[PDB]
Amino acid sequence: MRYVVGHKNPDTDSIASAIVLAYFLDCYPARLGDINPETEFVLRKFGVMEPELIESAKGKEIILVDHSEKSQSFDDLEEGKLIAIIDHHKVGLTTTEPILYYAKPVGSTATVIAELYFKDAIDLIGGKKKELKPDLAGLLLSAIISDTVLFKSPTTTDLDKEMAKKLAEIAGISNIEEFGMEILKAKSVVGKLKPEEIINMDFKNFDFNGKKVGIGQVEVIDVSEVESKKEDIYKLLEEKLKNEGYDLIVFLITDIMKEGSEALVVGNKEMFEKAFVEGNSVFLEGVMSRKKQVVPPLERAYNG
Amino acid sequence: MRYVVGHKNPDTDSIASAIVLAYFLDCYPARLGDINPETEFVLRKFGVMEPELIESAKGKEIILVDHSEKSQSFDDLEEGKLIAIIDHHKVGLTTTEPILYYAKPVGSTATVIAELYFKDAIDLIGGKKKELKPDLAGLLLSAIISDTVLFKSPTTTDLDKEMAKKLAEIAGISNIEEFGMEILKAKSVVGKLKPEEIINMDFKNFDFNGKKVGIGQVEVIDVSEVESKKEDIYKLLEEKLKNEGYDLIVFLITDIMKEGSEALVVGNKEMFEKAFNVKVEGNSVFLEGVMSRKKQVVPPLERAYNG
Ligand SMILES: [Mn+2]
Ligand SMILES: [Mn+2]
Ligand SMILES: [Mn+2]
Ligand SMILES: [Mn+2]
Repeated sequence: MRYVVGHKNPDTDSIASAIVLAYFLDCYPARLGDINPETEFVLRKFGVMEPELIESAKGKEIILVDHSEKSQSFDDLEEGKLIAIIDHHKVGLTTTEPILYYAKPVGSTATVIAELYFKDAIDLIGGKKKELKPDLAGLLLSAIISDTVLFKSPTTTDLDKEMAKKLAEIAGISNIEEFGMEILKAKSVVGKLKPEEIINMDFKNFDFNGKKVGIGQVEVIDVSEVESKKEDIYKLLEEKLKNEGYDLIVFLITDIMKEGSEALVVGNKEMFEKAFVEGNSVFLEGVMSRKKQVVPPLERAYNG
Repeated sequence: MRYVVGHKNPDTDSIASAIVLAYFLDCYPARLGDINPETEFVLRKFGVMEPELIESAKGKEIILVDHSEKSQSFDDLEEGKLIAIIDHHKVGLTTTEPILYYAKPVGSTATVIAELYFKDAIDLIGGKKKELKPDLAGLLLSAIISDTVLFKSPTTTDLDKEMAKKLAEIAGISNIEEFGMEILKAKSVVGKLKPEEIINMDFKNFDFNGKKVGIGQVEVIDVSEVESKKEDIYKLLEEKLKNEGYDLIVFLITDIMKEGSEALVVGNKEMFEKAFNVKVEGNSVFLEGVMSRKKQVVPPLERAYNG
């Protein structure tokens, strides 16, 4: 009756935070979509099973992790009962009743959970005060690394590193740098998938001043792979744009090594141009984080 | 600079939480409105000075306590630098960037702060591990009692009681029940005030799916005097409705002993009747067991509006 769920097109933070929190809250973990390769890698590595799929909150109690935007959560959230939101994004969700809300401007939701655990404050968000086994500690570690892109992303903070170090200990990972590289590789395999799989792997929806806007992403070590599919990708996006009523779609081809992204712009390029473009896209040096470096200047332009 | 501020038409929770958190965060305490009789009583009691009054957030770093609603905060909140929100109400504010946000559905903001304090985790929200002196412990205590209406309100949780007992110990308050009776008599004096004062003393404004709704409230031990002003109060609420463009206004005459509220309904009566599965006879209705605005009135009403 009570579930912990991350956002649609869940990433590692959403799956790991849901699983670990469900453990401390003594309820059910779940996912609002399929898990990507990087997550499949981690769950398999630490021996944790994939959470059950959930698509409707109707008649259920829900704890949301890693997001606060209706567009990224249940469509029928109102028909269920929101219990809590543990996140690290800007406040985007409004509620009708008091809920347990805990957000911090850090690198991942796992970082937030972990800090509460080591600080002996898990009970502050309903946690039962149980031990954090190495398998779960491995999930949280992977979430931090996944979310911060091995501490290279500008959303990375001191708390993120400090927590990674501690979790790495309980998890038994001696070389975070190397384990992290393994994670960055699993993240990269997305490039070998079909264009449709690539776009729907990590796409997020936003509502900037009434205009539906989507921002997808791909994070690879070597962009060569995705670039050969770029044309087909950009094509499927133009279709998605018109067929699903988007006013704009930004697709980030993030090069992990150059720490910058090629931003494919679909739809209202004017707004994009006003927010930050020769033809297909443009490269944005140093841009890696959607939430930190792309959503803000974009929302600022739609309601300004 | 950095300020910790409560909401417009401040109650004791808003004042105490602003002062105490400011003390822990080492910044300036402040208020968005005038202090009510109950708070004046509580402040004088623990020898604590009244927080400075401010009105504009422009150029200020803000930390909001006890509220998450634009229409209850600075008119220019946006022009300020929102640092954090420590509350116990529903989420009503969206932010432009990640922020420290900590809200628990307990009886008061004071409860949240105290729980962080005793767990030695005040640093989780920026605290500086300072010691809670008896005077400030007394304010938190007063805030809890005030917000829960002496643990009578359904927002009251075990945490609220647990925290109250520990705070009473520090503040040197041997009998919480007796002190609470005083606080309850303090809320009641509002009933003695003129209609206009009773209306503005604890009026909250909201945005429900684009609609401007107002929910005021008065809590008394003997409602008879407020009832003798009910008529005049209603007229004023009718004027407030059309002049300030409210889609709906509800004023709760809360009977502390019967633990219920007589709701005065102005404007969109239909939406109200829908919200509470009850048709209104006249311009008001008594809601049995209803004492909490945030837990019993806002939820069904905002759900009706956007639903
Ligand atoms: Mn995520
Ligand atoms: Mn995350
Ligand atoms: Mn208040
Ligand atoms: Mn309060």
